[PDB]
Amino acid sequence: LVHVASVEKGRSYEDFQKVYNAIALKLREDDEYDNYIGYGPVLVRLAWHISGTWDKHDNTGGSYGGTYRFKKEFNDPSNAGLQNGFKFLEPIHKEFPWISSGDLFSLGGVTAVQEMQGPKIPWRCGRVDTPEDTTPDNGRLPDADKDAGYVRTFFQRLNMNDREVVALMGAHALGKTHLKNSGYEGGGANNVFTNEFYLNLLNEDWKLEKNDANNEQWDSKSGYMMLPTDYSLIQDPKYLSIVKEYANDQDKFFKDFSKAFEKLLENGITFPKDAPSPFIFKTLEEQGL
Ligand code: HEM
Ligand SMILES: CCN(CC)c1nc(N)c2ccccc2n1
Repeated sequence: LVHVASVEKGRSYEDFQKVYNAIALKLREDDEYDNYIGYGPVLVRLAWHISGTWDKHDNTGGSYGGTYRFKKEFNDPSNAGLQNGFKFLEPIHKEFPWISSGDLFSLGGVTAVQEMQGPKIPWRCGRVDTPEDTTPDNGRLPDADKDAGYVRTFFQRLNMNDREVVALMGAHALGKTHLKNSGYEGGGANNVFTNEFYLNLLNEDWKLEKNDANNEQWDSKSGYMMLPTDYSLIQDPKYLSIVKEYANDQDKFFKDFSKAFEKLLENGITFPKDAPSPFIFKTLEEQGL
């Protein structure tokens, strides 16, 4: 099972930069979503969830096939809330129908991170929509009510190491949890990509308690929250070291996140040797737009 990258016929970097810019402009415009968080964080979560179904043991799942567009995956309970990102991207797809679904979903995440002032994330085209029977079954995305051992083991399936895991979890600087989606509770929210996840972990005073849905989470006096899997990153001694590093080095966190996130979005894809180099898209700000 090989998924070969195939460039959308006749398309080049400028075509994709146009897609990037349409997403970026809509992000800027549709500013009231989720109490003024905007759609950035849900697009990041979407890109992660379309990718996180991958299994290195058989090369099934991952971003390549655009299979989130199919009912079984769209309705995965782990994907609750992500319908909002799909709806956001729908008109973008209508504007640029030549882009594959996996390319759009993954590009949405890249665009969101960069527009939220995160690192540049190189991105490659050529994901190809595959048929409904290639849709992975539900249950491949991780549970939040678990400990460090679970996190470490889970991410081995995505070929992620301890540093990659801690870097990718820093995306939890973004957005918030919603009781109706996940059974987790928290009013704190943010739409600027920073290393604040690590700084909160280390600096807040956390108390484990049951929330209003009877699920355990870690809550601070300030009103912030951590999932059990978030908090595991300071419970485990190896994870803790890396949390400290990223709390103390914004640039290292940005570089490590960029590499891990591109890897996440590329897992399962075979790029021919004559494939284009990864594209680094300019932000709207860099374009004077
Ligand atoms: C152990 C791994 C992870 C677990 C258990 C987990 C769990 C969760 C949960 C329960 C939520 C709240 C969903 C909602 O209630 O709306 C959430 C939100 C989010 N997650 Fe994760 N996550 C994990 C890893 C990641 C990764 C690797 C990324 C991306 C690199 C990511 C990005 C996000 C973002 C940006 C949000 C906020 C979305 C919003 O505000 O709508 N997560 N995650
Ligand atoms: C770093 C604190 N925030 C954002 C204010 C936060 N913390 C989290 N632990 C978190 C977990 C899942 C989704 C969003 C999240 N956001």
